[PDB]
Amino acid sequence: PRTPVLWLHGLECTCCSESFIRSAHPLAKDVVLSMISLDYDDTLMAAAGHQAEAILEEIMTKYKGNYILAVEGNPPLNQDGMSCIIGGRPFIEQLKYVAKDAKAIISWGSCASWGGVQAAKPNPTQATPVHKVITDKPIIKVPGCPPIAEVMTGVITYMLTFDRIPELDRQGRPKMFYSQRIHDKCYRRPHFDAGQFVEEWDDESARKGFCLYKMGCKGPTTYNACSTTRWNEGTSFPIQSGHGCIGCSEDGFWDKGSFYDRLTG
Amino acid sequence: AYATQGFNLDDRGRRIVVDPVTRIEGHMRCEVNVDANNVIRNAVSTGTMWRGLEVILKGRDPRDAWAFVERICGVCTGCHALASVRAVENALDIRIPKNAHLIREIMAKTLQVHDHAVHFYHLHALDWVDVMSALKADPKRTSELQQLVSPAHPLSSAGYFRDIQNRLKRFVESGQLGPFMNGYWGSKAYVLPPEANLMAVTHYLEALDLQKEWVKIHTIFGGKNPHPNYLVGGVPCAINLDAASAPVNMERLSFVKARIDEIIEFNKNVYVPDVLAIGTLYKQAGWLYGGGLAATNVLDYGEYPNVAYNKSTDQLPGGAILNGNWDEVFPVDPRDSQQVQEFVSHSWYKYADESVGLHPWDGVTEPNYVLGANTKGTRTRIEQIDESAKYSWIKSPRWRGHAMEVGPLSRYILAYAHARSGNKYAERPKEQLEYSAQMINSAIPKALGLPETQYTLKQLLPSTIGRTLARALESQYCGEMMHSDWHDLVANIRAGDTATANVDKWDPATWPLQAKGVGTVAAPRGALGHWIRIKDGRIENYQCVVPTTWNGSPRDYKGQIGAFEASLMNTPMVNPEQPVEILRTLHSFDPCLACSTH
Ligand code: SF4
Ligand code: F3S
Ligand SMILES: [Cl-]
Ligand SMILES: [Mg+2]
Repeated sequence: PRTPVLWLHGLECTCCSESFIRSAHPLAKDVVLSMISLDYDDTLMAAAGHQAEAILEEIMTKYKGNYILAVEGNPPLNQDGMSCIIGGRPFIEQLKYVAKDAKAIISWGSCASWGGVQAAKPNPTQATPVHKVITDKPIIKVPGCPPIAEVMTGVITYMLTFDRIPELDRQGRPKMFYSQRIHDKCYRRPHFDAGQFVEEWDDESARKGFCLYKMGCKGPTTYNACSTTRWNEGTSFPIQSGHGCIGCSEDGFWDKGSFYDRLTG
Repeated sequence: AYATQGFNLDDRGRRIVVDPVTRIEGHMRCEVNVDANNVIRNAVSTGTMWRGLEVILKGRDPRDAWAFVERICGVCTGCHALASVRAVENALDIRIPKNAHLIREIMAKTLQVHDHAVHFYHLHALDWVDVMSALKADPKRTSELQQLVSPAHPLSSAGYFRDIQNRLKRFVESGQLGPFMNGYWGSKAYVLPPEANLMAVTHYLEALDLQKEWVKIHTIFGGKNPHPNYLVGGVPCAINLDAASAPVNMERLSFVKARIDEIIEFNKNVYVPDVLAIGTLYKQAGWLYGGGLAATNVLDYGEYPNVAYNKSTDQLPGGAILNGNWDEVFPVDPRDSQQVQEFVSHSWYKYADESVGLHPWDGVTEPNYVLGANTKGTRTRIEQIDESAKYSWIKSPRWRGHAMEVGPLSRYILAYAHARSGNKYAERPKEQLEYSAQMINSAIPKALGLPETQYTLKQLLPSTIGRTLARALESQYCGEMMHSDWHDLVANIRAGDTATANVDKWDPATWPLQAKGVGTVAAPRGALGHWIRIKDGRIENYQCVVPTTWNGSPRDYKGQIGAFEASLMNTPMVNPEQPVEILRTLHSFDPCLACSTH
């Protein structure tokens, strides 16, 4: 049998779901038909309302301690949790209920991992990342806004193949995808090394692909596979297309100053 | 009970709750009341999420705003970023160069195609298609139906269909149905024969593989998809032909062109024919419900001028229609404080005075989660929402006090109206509509051995079928437009203009100390606007009015209903405990709840 995945959505923009289906190796189609059993997921599932919620207890009973809980987005603590309502109840109640019998928990994206855009100051809903709510279960964080498609399916593929969570760094991220900073292997690195920078958008330097550090590129402080694995079957990545990394996979990047303010050290 | 907009709302019948509404973006609760014959006589739209992006933006740099508001939604990804940069450019009197304009249009039209096609197959189709019925299609007959529905589509052989069918069979025979688990399969609300069902599920799977190719256009110009990068003043993807180190060279543009041509093929051969065929059969079954406000009141800001910054050349020309009068299109001004206004009378927010609607330059977003006295259940466990008080995280936008439907259907009704008044920029959508009417009324019925009908566009369009149809036609038209945009872009580059960003007012020291601006976008789901106030280089106010905010809106101060609630009215349900008809019509608006609430 294929391992059941219960994919819950909290406060979110749904970019991780979209990114997931952009995966070429493997195809999302093959993931869903041949690898996992995607038994709950608001965005794709046929059933709604009472029929949708009935699926949760059925899968939890039958596959107790042998299903993966995937979480996109996060729970709010303000408004008595009712700034995210599911089945008339706060999302945080659904999250805690489904998490208690999961063999593993995946925090998809920066929302679930760290808090996301909704947790940026002043955070009116008190959006809280999954690991601050679920404290007694093993969680793997797959940060990024969204994470690269192949990173997402790569995590799933490893977990399905070995029945284990991959080795994690201190922050709970898989080392197989998050051990390098963007800056390590960025193809503009030789320009950085020679002090060759863009100073204004569409200056001569920009038309020659010079380093984007002075335009605010946060590649030197951001861990992700963007400069190597790259995006959408290795088509490009933010830096290749001419905009600096904004640090979207790092904890609290929204409140680390303007995206166009350069790093100092 | 009370009457509004020609609808007789009555909450005395059996109450039915749908929470969660699935196969949408984000979180929605829907409640209806049905009469003794299972006809919906009341409908309640509840947005069940909020994040407060408008609050979060206060005090930040306007140049950073696009990246924040882009994360309103990863489905309509980039449309908020476009609205934001337009708004800031409007406030600061910045004109972008021609290449930046064309690249933004291409990115926008790429989103339209991707968004529309994925929605129809992966969110909407299971409201029309019974997957279990597809298990019993004759592969030969399915091949035969495919040749009639779209002769040009190469994937049509009999073997190819039993291949798909057999993979579905053992998927279902495994006992783990995945996304098909607990479905409403077998309901009499499904009318398609097995062959149509297998054909559609095949295209569901085809589309799932292809959709990832289309967005590589975003990846080239914007680095990544979801959430491509944008820029105040232009685009970051600098151009150099002679070169491999610049973001955009001729090789990258050739790649973009190849993807556009694939899009045009998919729209013409798969998407539009499927919707025409599925639409024909449900029209034959008499399922013309779900028109709602489309029968009277539709709005769009107007979009896609073939001459930049000249709104009279909009290829999807906008404005407002009232009371079903298609002979008179009122101009819509996003700057006019008496036009676009938002009420919170029945929303979980507070104003100083909630008997008035606020224009978004004067907009206020202060949360106020409180439930009415007639609620069944508690504050943290709602059994039956009280629609007589505040019942949604969605605000209530109105235009000059009128409730409007927005979206591809609205744009196509507006384009049709414009074409009749002599507007030649709307000629293609008119051609599409009349071609579609003739295909649905005569050509497809004739091919399928069915009686031919004589529905006019006035009768056919204001319906759930019509709303689904317009989405497919808009996808096709957007593909055709970006094909032309590509040629204009390449021609401009080859003529010597390589400019991609205007940076004259990039530095805040050049800005006026106070400024306000508005950016509008014909987003996939309808009329999108961002309204900004700038003070001393910071965001003083930032307010979004988003398409699903219009459509999904709760009642206003006068008690007028929004598009969702109006469209569910007067619709029979085969089984009141199975929300098949509710989902079909709701999904025809392509609801994006994160968008609606932001
Ligand atoms: S563009 Fe960014 S990541 Fe690449 S070399 Fe420059 S600073 Fe490092
Ligand atoms: S902005 Fe994000 S997608 Fe990668 S290049 Fe930077 S971590
Ligand atoms: Cl974050
Ligand atoms: Mg708003």
